[PDB]
Amino acid sequence: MKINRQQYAESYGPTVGDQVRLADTDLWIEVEKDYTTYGDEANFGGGKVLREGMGENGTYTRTENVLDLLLTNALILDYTGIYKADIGVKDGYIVGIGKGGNPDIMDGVTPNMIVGTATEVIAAEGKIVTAGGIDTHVHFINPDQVDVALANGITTLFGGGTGPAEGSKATTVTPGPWNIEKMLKSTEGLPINVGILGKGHGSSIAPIMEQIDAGAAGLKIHEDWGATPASIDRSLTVADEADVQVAIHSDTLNEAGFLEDTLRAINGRVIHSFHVEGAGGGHAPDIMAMAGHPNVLPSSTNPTRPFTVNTIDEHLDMLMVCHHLKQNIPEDVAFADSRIRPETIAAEDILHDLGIISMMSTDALAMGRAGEMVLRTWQTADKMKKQRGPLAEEKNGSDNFRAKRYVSKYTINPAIAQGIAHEVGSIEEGKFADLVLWEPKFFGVKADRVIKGGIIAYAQIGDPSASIPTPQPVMGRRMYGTVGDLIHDTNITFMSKSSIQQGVPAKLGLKRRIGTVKNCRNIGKKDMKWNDVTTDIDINPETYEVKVDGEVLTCEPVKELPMAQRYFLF
Amino acid sequence: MKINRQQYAESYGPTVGDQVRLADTDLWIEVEKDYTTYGDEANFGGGKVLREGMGENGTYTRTENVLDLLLTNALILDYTGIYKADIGVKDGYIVGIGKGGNPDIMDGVTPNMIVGTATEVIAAEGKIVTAGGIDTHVHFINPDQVDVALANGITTLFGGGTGPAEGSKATTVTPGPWNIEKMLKSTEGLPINVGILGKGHGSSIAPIMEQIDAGAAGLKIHEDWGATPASIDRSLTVADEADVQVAIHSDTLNEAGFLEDTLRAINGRVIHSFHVEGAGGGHAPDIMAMAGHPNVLPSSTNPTRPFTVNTIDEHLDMLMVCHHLKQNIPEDVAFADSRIRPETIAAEDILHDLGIISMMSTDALAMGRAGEMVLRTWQTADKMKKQRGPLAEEKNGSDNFRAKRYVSKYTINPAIAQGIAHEVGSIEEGKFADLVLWEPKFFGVKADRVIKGGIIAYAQIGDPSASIPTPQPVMGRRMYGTVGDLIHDTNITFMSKSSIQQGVPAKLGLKRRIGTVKNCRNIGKKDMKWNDVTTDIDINPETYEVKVDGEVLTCEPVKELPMAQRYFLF
Amino acid sequence: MHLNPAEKEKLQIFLASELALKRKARGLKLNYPEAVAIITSFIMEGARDGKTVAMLMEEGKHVLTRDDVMEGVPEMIDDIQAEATFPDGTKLVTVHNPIS
Amino acid sequence: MHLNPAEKEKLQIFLASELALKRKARGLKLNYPEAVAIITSFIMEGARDGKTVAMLMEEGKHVLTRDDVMEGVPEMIDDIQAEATFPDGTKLVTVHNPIS
Amino acid sequence: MHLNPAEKEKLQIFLASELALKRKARGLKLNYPEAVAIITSFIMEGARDGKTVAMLMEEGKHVLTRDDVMEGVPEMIDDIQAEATFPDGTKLVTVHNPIS
Amino acid sequence: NYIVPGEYRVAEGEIEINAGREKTTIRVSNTGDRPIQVGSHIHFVEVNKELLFDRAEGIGRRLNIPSGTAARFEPGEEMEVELTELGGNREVFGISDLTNGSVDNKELILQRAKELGYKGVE
Ligand SMILES: [Ag+]
Ligand SMILES: [Ag+]
Ligand SMILES: [Ag+]
Ligand SMILES: [Ag+]
Ligand code: NI
Ligand code: NI
Ligand code: NI
Ligand code: NI
Ligand SMILES: [O]
Ligand SMILES: [O]
Repeated sequence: MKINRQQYAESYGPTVGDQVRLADTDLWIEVEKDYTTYGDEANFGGGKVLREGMGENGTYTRTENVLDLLLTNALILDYTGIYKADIGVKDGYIVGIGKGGNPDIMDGVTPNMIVGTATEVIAAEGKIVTAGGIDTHVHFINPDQVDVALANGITTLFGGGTGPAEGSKATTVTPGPWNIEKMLKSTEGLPINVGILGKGHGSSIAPIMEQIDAGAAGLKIHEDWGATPASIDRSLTVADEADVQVAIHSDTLNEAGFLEDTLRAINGRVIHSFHVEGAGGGHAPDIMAMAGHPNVLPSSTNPTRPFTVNTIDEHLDMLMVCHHLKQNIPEDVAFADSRIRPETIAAEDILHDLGIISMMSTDALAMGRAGEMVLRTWQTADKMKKQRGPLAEEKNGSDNFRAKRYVSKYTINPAIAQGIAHEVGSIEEGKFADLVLWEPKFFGVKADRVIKGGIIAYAQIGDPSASIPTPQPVMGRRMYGTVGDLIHDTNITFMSKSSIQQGVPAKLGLKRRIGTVKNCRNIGKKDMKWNDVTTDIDINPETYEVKVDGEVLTCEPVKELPMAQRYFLF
Repeated sequence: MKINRQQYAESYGPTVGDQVRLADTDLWIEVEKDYTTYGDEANFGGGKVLREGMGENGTYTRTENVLDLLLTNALILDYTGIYKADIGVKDGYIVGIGKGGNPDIMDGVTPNMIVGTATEVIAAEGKIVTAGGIDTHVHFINPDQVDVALANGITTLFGGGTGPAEGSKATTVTPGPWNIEKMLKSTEGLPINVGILGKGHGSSIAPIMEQIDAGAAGLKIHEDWGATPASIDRSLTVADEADVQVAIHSDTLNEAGFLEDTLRAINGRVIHSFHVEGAGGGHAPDIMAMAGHPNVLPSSTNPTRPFTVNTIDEHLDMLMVCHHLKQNIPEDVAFADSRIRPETIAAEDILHDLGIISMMSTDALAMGRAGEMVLRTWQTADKMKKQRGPLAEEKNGSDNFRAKRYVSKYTINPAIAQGIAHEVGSIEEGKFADLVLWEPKFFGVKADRVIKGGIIAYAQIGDPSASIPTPQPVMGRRMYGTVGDLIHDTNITFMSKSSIQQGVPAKLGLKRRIGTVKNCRNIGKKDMKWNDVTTDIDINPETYEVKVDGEVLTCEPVKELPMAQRYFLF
Repeated sequence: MHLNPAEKEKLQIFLASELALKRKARGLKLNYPEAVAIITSFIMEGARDGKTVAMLMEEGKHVLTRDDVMEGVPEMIDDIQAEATFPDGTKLVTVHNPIS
Repeated sequence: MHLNPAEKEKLQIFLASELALKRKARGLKLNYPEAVAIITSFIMEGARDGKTVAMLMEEGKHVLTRDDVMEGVPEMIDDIQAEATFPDGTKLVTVHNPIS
Repeated sequence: MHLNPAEKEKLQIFLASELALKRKARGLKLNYPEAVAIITSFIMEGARDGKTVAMLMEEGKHVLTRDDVMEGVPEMIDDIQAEATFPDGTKLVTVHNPIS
Repeated sequence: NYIVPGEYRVAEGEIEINAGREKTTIRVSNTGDRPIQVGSHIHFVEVNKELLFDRAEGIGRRLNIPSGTAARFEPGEEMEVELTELGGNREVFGISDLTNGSVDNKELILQRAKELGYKGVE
């Protein structure tokens, strides 16, 4: 018996060689392999295969290799590959990627992926499944930002803030032991993973270090607090001892140094360069040269992503509003023109495509959009396909190489940079079961279901009063993962080793899973999956032209993007 | 001094012999007796009777027979009677049904119903008061379902689910120890009583039983997991040892047996037959014959309730959507026509009226409406009055006999079946103070106030910014019973004896009241209040005609229902 | 009014439909959510008018045509489901492939 | 805009009133919540116009008549209450027995 | 529809704008929130129409004039900001001193 | 190049199910007055008693149909179906309690089938 490949893909999702369009982009992903045994595919429902004595084992207790949860027939899109597999979850972690069911009667069953009495089923046939997004440039300004992030497939927020205080509205900073303690206790109520950054500013060690001991997962150096050689040097000294990451927003004004003075203060130590293109902040005009150095893990914020006809007009005005610039103070006008630059924003698209910028991030509510890191990553890949063509590395007419390079920017690479990739950032065995299901038609635009530690936290679903859940209105809603005490077991507060050793979770009564920040100081650019390129980036101080290998990087702004007016009510 | 009976009923609510119309139905309830002493009626307000030295006692401490709460002048509608009484509450339980006030000066005061310094007053004069609804067919798919239930007078949800996972979207199942633990901790946040069902599937005892030990209150056998002779037999073996109830959705497809093969596997043990008519699921076409057996506690789900002109067209399409049926696969068409049957849906109205189906339930978000169990119960009683006339048992031109038979279907009978009627399911002394006040004009449509453990949890009330609470907009809102830690003291997590003995509440940090499931294995059809009829139900395999006492049960679908377009904005 | 949760939510659909109809009246090709809102509100207003489920299953396929909506939108909408109070109580209407 | 909780909620009444007025314009007898929404929005729009409490107590009894609404609806509505910002601040209007 | 949080919130602006436009049509001078709603909805409907950020920065200064609004309202509104989906994705429009 | 958001471009060719397993055709009759639909992965010998077929030929086997589909038998219907071999450990537990072990114990399965009145034990 044979099934033609159209009926096969309609029943079980696609298989080896089948391609899938990402939303309404020109980007195609190809199934690279499939863990199934054709005919023994797992599926759940009336008269289906996962039933007692059949594809569901009726013998084994939960401990005897039985799953808490099986996602059937997932099309996985991850830095590790684009492929078809069942995903098994147990104790809130991914324990098996392979072939689920019952070894009683089925060939090819991964030994620890038994569907048993204890197994819940999520049908992923026809869905794309990715890791949860890791947003490492978050301002905690407004709690309503969390659902915005969940709705576009973000599962981890790293940054800082105490709410809509000016310090927090400008900088990813929860300053000092008390604010860090208050925001750790706030975090108990936020249905997403969180890590908090302290203020990376001081000329003595103790005022900085006491933030790491209080529970900070990292530091932020921001020009608004003084991105001086001293604040840079002390923060990195603290980070090398504490094994946490430092994010930098450099001295845009060149007040105490040019870019080379900042790099000298860094002195070859590991650092996360935020909004490396520089519209979001940094050494005017040449900050983006950071992205060529091997000790720099470079990230973009999302409003420059990608370069469009409205980008420059929007940004000149955004900066005027954000900075209270006056169009009748020539210094304010010179400043804006020195900072919002089509030459660098245009080059930023191509650096992303070449794997020279490793990461995306939002800059949520400070200078960036909480729900558009995933959205604008795929808009950039699609624009670069249109302008630059398939990358040389591609084969079979698929965009798998570009898709792995771009999915890495908001999954694995921010996890590696932050020191949290042992827990999150990819669909691999042994990592926390933070999983996003997407309908291909909505891929990168609106997540179907967001799974946090093996329970659904967020879903597009309809009328709660209805016979079935699909009637209108279908909207994003918090699910049982977010209710009562289950919000503690489904989410991770990431903390420094020292705060963990010093008992800060028990001191503060934190009930959330505690994640350990580690292995941040021993990495560089080369550890950025698919995005590992070091090069001499030249930025002309007169023209702002960007050169790599003595070649000018430029492209056109586009009039139209996919994943926009087809999808959005506003 | 005498008051005419129109002014009396306007001031104090109705008294012996007075009748009240239920909403806009043709159904009339008659006050059977009144516990008051005419002239010593309790009431609260400016210059009223419950004042210090008068109807409120000024001497007694709370412990000395003083109430936490008095509902004055309630018209109670319960399986125990339709009558007028004050209802006294203390420590979250109903301690007295009788006559409240101050024995200093009043005749007829029930000794433990003293209004004292510690007493709150709820004015129930002119209201109907019922027990909270017990919905024993709940899918936990979307937390927004809870307010939907509260708004139509449901106070207890029994069923299963982990949120919008396919296993949970089809079956009332929280599978295995981990999912049951995660949903017990979720339940901490749900302002309604809850009991969780495990997966009633396996061919060994241990994989099933470990669900009861983890905290499940019962099991669900569902054809989607394999409603095989083995899964039925093992689940009932587990339930007889653990003293919990089993719900069944039988093998619609007759794959491993016909109805007689399922009854043989049950082997005379007690079982809850879900959606016994069979549109919701079961042995095609004759599942409804379950409702004649003395070991079967039979329930309807609500979308077949009652039989209307749109019912069949709605259901053929609901089933096609729900099952992904294709109108170009004849097997899909034969299946649908074998399952959606006017003959059984029509008979289902009359079985309800004859007391042969004992219970209503929703099937919330799987194949049924979370907020319409109470609504559709009264729509059925009203339709049957119109088509069948007053039941013989009636007297005085009232529908009291039918009203007791129908209120029993969503109050006491599901409580008895689940093993929780010691705590909930009726307005009787010693039970938890889960009480629903209704304006007669809204009776069965929209609850006025829902009381959970003696504190209001849900209320139709207006503008929070207003001088008084009655200005628009009046809508359903969560009240102080649902806020902070009071959500723990006002609600019950129902659990198996073994999980209670094994310390699962302390293991998981549950702060909710713990209710014990018990006395489920020693009951049958005869324990169903007002709905205790056993008979030989014949379902013709060719015509689907239903016979009881060799008489064809048929009725017409109606074009119009009460409790519909007069009330609902959509 | 005594608004229940569903009455509160479904008000939103009517509003989205009004917004979408305004956008069509100034000559825009409608997008995915606009189109879904229009057909959804149509069904619920039909139930309020006392039409049958069978009528709205037919009518729903003719509210919008591919020339009313952007490229790909007909193919993104497999069906549109809504529950509304008919004269005989709440019923579910599904319109299959509403736009060709 | 600086919307406070009540401004957010009362927007809903205006919307329900618009929905109800549309339903009356296509010749439907209005139901309980429709009727309450219409008269409520009338009062709040009256306060915005600068009418007095006494005017709206009078006018409110003539917005809808029993022939505008279904059987029993006049008798289900004992009164309709609303608070709105008059030129002299927030005041409460109660319309007693608005529909005979 | 797949409404995200922002789609849900921004529906409210359109509704407030409809309410405000009705109030202007019966000859009322508009207040602070009415004026902000009108200009805000104008921007978001402009983005849906495919206008550029630069166009809406110009047009936004001519939607309302001081004779449309009460005393002091022009001076209470320093600017009006809104984000909407343009054909090239979400962008921020700020209209500076929209009413003189 | 009309864009259907999320569309498949499936490769050329067909997917063979249950590749390399022995296939067997048997005649099966619904002797009952109610319909019987049988899924892809139920041990064929353990189906509804009132299905008449050579019960021995169901042992160690299931329907050779795509995963999660079914064969339908209307009241009185006789038709042919194709079976394929069970895989894995070739063990079956529960369902109708006819096997509870290796599918190799044909005598014991048929003895249990005959005693409980599974039609067609030869
Ligand atoms: Ag700024
Ligand atoms: Ag800024
Ligand atoms: Ag179904
Ligand atoms: Ag169903
Ligand atoms: Ni910055
Ligand atoms: Ni920032
Ligand atoms: Ni069922
Ligand atoms: Ni169900
Ligand atoms: O930033
Ligand atoms: O069900």
